[PDB]
Amino acid sequence: NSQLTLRALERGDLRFIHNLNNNRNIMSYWFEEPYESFDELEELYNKHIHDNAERRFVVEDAQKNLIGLVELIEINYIHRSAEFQIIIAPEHQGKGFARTLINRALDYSFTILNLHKIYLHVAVENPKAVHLYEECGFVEEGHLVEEFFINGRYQDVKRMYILQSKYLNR
Amino acid sequence: QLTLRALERGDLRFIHNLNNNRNIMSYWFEEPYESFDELEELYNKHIHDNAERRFVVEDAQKNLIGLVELIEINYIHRSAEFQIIIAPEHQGKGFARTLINRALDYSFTILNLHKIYLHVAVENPKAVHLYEECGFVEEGHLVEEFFINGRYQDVKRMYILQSKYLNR
Amino acid sequence: NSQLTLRALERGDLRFIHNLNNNRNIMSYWFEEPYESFDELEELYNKHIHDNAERRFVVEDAQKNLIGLVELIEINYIHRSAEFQIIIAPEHQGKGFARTLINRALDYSFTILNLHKIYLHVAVENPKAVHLYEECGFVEEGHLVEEFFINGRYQDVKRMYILQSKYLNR
Amino acid sequence: QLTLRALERGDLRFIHNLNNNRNIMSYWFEEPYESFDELEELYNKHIHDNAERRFVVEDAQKNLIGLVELIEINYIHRSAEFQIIIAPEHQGKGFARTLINRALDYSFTILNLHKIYLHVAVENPKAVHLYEECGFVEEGHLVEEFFINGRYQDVKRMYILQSKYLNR
Amino acid sequence: SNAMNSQLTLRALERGDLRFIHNLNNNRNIMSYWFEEPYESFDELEELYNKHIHDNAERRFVVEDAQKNLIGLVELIEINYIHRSAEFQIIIAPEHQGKGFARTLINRALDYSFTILNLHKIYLHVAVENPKAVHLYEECGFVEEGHLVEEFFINGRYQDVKRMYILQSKYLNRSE
Amino acid sequence: SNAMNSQLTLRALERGDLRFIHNLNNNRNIMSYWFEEPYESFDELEELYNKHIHDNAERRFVVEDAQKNLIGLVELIEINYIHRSAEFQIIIAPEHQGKGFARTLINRALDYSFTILNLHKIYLHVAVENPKAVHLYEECGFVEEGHLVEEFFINGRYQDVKRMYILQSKYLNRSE
Amino acid sequence: SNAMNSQLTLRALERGDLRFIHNLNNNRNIMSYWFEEPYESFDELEELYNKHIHDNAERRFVVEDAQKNLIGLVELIEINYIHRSAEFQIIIAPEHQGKGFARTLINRALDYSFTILNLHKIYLHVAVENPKAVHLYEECGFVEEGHLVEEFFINGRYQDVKRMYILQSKYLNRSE
Amino acid sequence: QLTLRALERGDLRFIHNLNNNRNIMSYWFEEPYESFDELEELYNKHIHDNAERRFVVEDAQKNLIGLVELIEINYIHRSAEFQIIIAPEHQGKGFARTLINRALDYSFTILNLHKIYLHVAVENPKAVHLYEECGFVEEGHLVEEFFINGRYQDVKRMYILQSKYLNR
Amino acid sequence: NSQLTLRALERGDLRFIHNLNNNRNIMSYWFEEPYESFDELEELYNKHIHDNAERRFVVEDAQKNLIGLVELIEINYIHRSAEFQIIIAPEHQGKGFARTLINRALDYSFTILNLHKIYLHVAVENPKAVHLYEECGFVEEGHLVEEFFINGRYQDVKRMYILQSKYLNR
Amino acid sequence: SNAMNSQLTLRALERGDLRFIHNLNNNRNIMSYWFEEPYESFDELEELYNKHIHDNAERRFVVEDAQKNLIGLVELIEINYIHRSAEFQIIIAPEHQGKGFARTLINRALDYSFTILNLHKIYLHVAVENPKAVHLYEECGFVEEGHLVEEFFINGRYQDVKRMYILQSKYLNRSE
Amino acid sequence: QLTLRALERGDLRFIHNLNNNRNIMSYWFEEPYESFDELEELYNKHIHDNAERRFVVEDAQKNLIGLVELIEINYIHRSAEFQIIIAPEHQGKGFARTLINRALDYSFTILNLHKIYLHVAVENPKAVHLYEECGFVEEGHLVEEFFINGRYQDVKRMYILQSKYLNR
Repeated sequence: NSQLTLRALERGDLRFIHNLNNNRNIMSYWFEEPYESFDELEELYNKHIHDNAERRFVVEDAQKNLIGLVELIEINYIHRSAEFQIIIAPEHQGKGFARTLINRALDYSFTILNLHKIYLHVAVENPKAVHLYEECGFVEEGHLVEEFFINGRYQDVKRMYILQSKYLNR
Repeated sequence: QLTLRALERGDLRFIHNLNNNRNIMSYWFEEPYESFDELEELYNKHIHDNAERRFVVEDAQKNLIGLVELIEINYIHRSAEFQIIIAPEHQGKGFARTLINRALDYSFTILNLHKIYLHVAVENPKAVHLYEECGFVEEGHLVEEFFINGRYQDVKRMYILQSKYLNR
Repeated sequence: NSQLTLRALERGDLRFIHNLNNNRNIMSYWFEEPYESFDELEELYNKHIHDNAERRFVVEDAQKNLIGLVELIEINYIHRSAEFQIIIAPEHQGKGFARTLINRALDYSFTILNLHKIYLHVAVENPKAVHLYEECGFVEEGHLVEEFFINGRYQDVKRMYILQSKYLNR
Repeated sequence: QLTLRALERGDLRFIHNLNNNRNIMSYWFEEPYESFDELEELYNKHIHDNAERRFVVEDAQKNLIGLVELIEINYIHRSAEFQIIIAPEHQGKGFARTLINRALDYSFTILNLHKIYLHVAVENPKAVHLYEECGFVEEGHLVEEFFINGRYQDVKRMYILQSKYLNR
Repeated sequence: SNAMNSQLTLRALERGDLRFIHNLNNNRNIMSYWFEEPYESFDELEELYNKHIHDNAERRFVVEDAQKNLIGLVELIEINYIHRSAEFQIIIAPEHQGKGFARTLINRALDYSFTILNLHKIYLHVAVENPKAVHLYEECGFVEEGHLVEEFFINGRYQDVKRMYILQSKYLNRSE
Repeated sequence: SNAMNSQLTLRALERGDLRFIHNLNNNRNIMSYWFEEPYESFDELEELYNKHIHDNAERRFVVEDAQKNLIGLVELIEINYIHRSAEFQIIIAPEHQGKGFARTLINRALDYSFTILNLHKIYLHVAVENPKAVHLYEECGFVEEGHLVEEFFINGRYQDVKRMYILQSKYLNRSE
Repeated sequence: SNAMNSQLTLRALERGDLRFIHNLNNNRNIMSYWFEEPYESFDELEELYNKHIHDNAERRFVVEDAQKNLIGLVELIEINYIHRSAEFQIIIAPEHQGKGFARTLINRALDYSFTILNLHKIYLHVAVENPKAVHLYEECGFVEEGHLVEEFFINGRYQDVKRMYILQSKYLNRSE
Repeated sequence: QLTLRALERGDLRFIHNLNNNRNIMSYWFEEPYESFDELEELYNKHIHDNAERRFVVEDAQKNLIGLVELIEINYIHRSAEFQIIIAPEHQGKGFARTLINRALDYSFTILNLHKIYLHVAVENPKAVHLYEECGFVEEGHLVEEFFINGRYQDVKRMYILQSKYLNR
Repeated sequence: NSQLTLRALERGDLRFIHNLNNNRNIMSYWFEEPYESFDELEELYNKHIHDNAERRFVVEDAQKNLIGLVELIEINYIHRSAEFQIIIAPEHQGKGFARTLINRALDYSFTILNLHKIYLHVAVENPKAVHLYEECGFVEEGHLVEEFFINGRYQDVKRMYILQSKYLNR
Repeated sequence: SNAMNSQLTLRALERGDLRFIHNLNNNRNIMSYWFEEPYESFDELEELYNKHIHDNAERRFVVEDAQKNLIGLVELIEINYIHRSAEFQIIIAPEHQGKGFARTLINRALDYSFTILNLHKIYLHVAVENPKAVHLYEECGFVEEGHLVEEFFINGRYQDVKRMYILQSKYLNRSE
Repeated sequence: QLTLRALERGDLRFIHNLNNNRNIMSYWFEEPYESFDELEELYNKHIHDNAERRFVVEDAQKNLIGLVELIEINYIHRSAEFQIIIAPEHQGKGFARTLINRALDYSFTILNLHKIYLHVAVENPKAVHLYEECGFVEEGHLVEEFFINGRYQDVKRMYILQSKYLNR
């Protein structure tokens, strides 16, 4: 876990991202459609190079294998909030890495970006993920009813948050 | 008596004036005191943006009463965020329920949406209660979500579904 | 009726069109949303100036009052087909003008554009319009089930057609 | 065994080859013999077009089997047109029903659409019958709709609704 | 009268003439003489006019009287400077149609073609069902070189046209 | 042999074919059949090709054998979708000239014109001094509709050309 | 009077205010307070204004009375949203200089900075030779954090400036 | 009395009118009947072109009398081509010699040129003689150089050097 | 001589042209400065790709060695005239090739472009070139006085011409 | 050793150095010295580099040894040519950190500023929690002119910085 | 042996290296340490600029020896500024006089200029003397013209005319 590192997404990482963004199971966790041509991915990457409202990271191990991704999006200049999102590549799921990645994202948010609040959304049908986020200090602030159409029906999600003061006072 | 219609370029001075009232802008969690030229250039940028519908409200004499907007319209999840402003001089005249219902009608009978949601400060209980009367229910109590008037404030997230609106 | 004329849509006519395109009742006949800023209307007009796949007409009386509009859209280079659509302004509805406008559109289609087939769509809940189109020589070729979401539910439409040979052999 | 995936630039030579078979292109009522550069530049133009989803079909060895597309996707009416091609060398291997069902699954379980429709020549009764087995029903018999192989031909328009597919 | 005809003068089409052109190009009867669809928005007309200002393959002229009334238009299109040929086309303004000015407009166009632009061949197309025009072109020295079968769809049917021509040598030279 | 002719297939021209086209367009003999100047840099060719990729008024096809050898080119230009007419033009690659494939290339072009693009009339121009081509077009059902006098300057003098045509009705219909 | 001061309101600068700004930016005396050269064509001003309409790193406000007379301008520049700091600058319109409105304009700017934009630190620069301004900023809660030596060339010599600051905590919190 | 000054946009209608006189345009071997918009767009294109100086001639009442131009100015060879037009209503008033000399003065005393040349039809001997009086001499008799009024015509090329003009 | 061919200039020929255009002796025959970067040459080539007023040719032998260049410039749409210019590469000068190249240029002018008149300029201090042009049918029509500054003084040139009728009537 | 220090030379940053810069700008420890966020894609870096090639308000230099190993970077930003001031910033490459080259890099930057660019004042910012750097700058003749309170958010808290300066007169002149 | 030729893109690394020698750049009063990319983009910007001619000097083996430039060429006044650099490793080999004379030859026999001038520091008397040997004479002693190496320095402005060079 101490060997896992976050770094900025680069153009050379996009084939890795393309595999994730076309995976039905993975994209269901992001409430997203699993369809994205390499050209859509790359042109959107190009469009957002200078966009200050997001930070997209890839996660690598000590051997520079790509493990997953973490992103902070909708970063707000006044309210000092952002949304957190995470993917672990299928081959690295279930290795106990997620806690470390969540903590690295919170460290970045609260010690580098000087944010006040990080929030996330997670399906109520993924209670193991809800419980992992709770272990990391997130607390439920909403239960959003039929928010997303995911796999053939409308599904509910928890909205969960953590504040800078709680994180820095651990 | 009151009509809803698409926002037009000639309505921008009305919007700009509302944007120089910090109390009104705080209801939308939007930063007040935007330049007329920022407002106009954003209007230009979003002419063809299918993810929003911005309306003005007029009376029979063409006086501008207020604004109603559906934003962040997502056509897979079939959801949108609703917001409304009534100009200070027209507040307390009993217009709001009708306008809220007309916005929901547009959402559910024209755009074929599934869910409309809104955010309202917990320190505005009169507004919470009006939205409840219109069929909205609380689904979140968002902690320290917005910095408004010198402190972080909590907001309710409230929603209504197409099925509830149509009585299904 | 002999005093009604078709001409090409011009920029100076766009305020007339704007009134029609924001009218809920009128736009329901076109299966369309009644929302269009003047800027959306005008920028789309600009975009399609040289588009050979459509012809948009306004209808005027002898005094140059704007009566309505007729359009031929989706004009196809190989199949020689197009879709017909019509609006009569509220103040001129119910004056018996529609037959004349339909006939002028068919004349243009079959004697000027050298098209083979004109088709249209009309809601099954508008039987008076179905009957008018039948009087003008259109015949039903489809009953499209729940094709359009119009005023709170999915509605069925007739697809109706007429061929060049039938029109020119009257 | 067979997978559906988004069309990519590397797949364009496969599409181009299919486009030089007039019999295959006639099933789509599309003009054959398009230049590779027209095909590529159209692909480029539509990268961000939300009104289509173009898929290729591959086997486990990454051989390209065919194409499946959802076009004219309308997110108010919630409808789209479906089309499928199986390459001549893979036709008659029993793939088609599965691919049709996977396209309907995508339409109804991911895109949240209400209606899928298609067009098929009346002189292709085997195809009509396959679509009927998959739950499509005729809603039109379009007279002299398309000029194909030297004459005007009639086509069936066929449809299936989300409710029928999900068994509602 | 030749005294009146002699007062008709050539100048190029300019932007301020486009409302006049727009009227002609949306007139079914007039555009039938050009085998053209009678539909053109002012914006299509103007944008095409702008695009072709510097195009050396065409010339668009108006003919005006001494009071600057626009009597008609004469144009050369498809000008080729190796073959030295061009297609001629003419419209008379509705108010001046049927007054006997046509020969003068044609004369101005042929004089320009053969004495100024130094072309070798001018050709034209004219419907077989428009004998008045055929006969005028014959008077001007044009001769039939083709009878094009079902060339154009006009008013609900395919129609035949004559292709007619005149050469610079015939125009300029004395043969007696 | 019809067995060999039947193996010739159509596809559109693409960018990778342009070195082949460049050779044809700089060949004096070949370009004389097209009444064209035999001068075109690769850059002029390529830029014009790019400009017209999406132009619906033309079609450019190559005809290839089973081994993908390029046998020739057939094109439609000036396609008009009201009159439903186009001009046809053909080149056979130098290595395949004089082998009797021309009829097959013409057949592929007419089949495409009349069974796929749904045109009404195909016409062409051919020099009167090129009787081999005139006679081939006659065999294919083309008929003379014009004899254009001194139409083109070719090899130091003005030359006459036939305009020839065929209609979709004649091509598609049985008359016996 | 506080009754009059309370009627002063904030709005953003817009294009129609630029003639007012042009007068200020070409006034030697006024621009000396900003350590700036007093030269700016209307075209430079307008083009820079256009360029920065959407720039989130600055805010330009005018303060107006109830009759919409422009009393002055307050701006934030170099806004940084990690450090949550910005530089403050102020001009009073010549007609309203010396009337005691300055504190009100500063109050509007600090209220906006700390209650709306949620900044942590506002800082400013003021010449040591401008004690009237130093003293006003001290009354508003600003404190010196630097004495910058020969920072700016103003009127023929290098001059020293104070850097002064106030924090959001001091502004918002009660300490008694 | 007469002044030479730079051509300006407001003078373009005067030039356009002269361009619709074929006799006047033939003196310059320029094609007559150019559109006003071609003339204006060419004027725009050449605003910064250092290879030409186009002048108009005005009287004391600001009536436009004519045009004088120096074109094809080459700053290595130090040569330029001269052309002059006097409007028909002002021809035969004795202006031309003075204007020619003023153009040569500009060429030799301001632009520091070495050689000015011109072309004149051999069938215009009165013009040839006027140029000779101004110091120009024939250096060529160009055979069938220009097609003018239905036939190829011969022209004289005539020149004067800076040394001759300054009397060196 | 029968083995020498003209073809259109191509981008791959530009290094050959660059050598010629930086040669003082060669450029003196063209009244030109011997200074042209490869980038100036190539950007001017690009600018004139579609310019119909010039035709630039390279001359090759049977082995595809580049021999020289011939150009027709200032080609005029009305007057049907053009200026001819020629360079033979230093290594191929004095082999008797010039006559053939001149004749190929006249053939192109008079049998392909349908021009009426070809003219040229040649320094009076190059009488051997004047005489070669006379042998090819050119005749003097001017003696231009101090026309060009060439190598430190103003030099005179002959202007010489040939007409289509004379060439085609040989 | 001064013999080794004397072999360090200045040149401008160029595009081929950007992979080196990318490593520095994504290093948390290094960017903390610059009060900067340690996140920059290669594309952001390169596009910003391109944009500023001709910007006269900055200079970006690398310092290299005799073998062309990159030892560090020295930059001037916010260069103002009326006030004649600029901000200085420095990074030593990770492989060369802690080897005693820093003074030499600073010397090269001050020599350039005062003997070549003809600036009057160079200033810098340095964390109060980075006394090693404060002490090096003092040795070089920089003096504190400010103690900026809670200026920057670094590693989870607001930190104070010194602003330090040196003038051209002090650098160039002998005072003994 | 030595040849002058136009600067080319492949020569830019040579120029860049000279630009990182402050002593060499001080002879031109140019700021040293320019980025390779600034140098290259300036080269691109000035490809068609007729106001300069930049040359490199090469030996028979194609080694780059130095640079010679004519800048600020004005074609009315017929003047230009001359500058020369010989690379340190080739200085003191007796090349300079020949190169200076070749630059003057180009100026006076090809470009047809009237005056060439240069600037040289008064503290470089050896260079002053070399230019005098080549026919240049002082026309100015410019006081504190340039800030070079920590102080303002005086420079001579020196010139030669076409007449003097050609012996007229």
